[PDB]
Amino acid sequence: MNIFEMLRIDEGLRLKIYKDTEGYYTIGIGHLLTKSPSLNAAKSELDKAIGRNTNGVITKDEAEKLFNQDVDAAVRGILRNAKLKPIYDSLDAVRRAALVNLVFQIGETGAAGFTNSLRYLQQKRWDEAAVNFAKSRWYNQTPNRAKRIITVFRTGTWDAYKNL
Ligand SMILES: [Cl-]
Ligand SMILES: [Cl-]
Ligand SMILES: [K+]
Repeated sequence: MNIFEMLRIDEGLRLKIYKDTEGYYTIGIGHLLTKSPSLNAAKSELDKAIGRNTNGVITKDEAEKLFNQDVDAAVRGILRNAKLKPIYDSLDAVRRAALVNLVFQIGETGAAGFTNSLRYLQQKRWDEAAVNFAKSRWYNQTPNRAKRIITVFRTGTWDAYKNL
């Protein structure tokens, strides 16, 4: 198990433009195209992203290319965010992956907004962090996924992704 396999489990893989849990145009492995309700606008972002005139459908290889970029970007951003870097540095590799996952899903801003939960993580108060994380729109809108992430933050093990 690793960040790529983990996010591949959580985001799935679709080669045609689809809408994410929030209703936004996405493709590949959770690659958000735009928040716009315009399909054309999403298609234009996709073409820009891939570098070719696509027609809304991409190859697996292309999808993975975007995904690698996305993961890398998620990590890069964590490292440039003063609210998150210290948390990230304080964690072991498995818990860091959970944090990357969260940021990939909700964005840096959204993630850095979990100030109190992050602080408990920093203090290594596992169970308390877990309880706290659940008190959020994030958890309520995507409870299955949030549960998984939370268990990883709580235990520092990949058990929750074992079997998916
Ligand atoms: Cl991009
Ligand atoms: Cl979910
Ligand atoms: K998805």
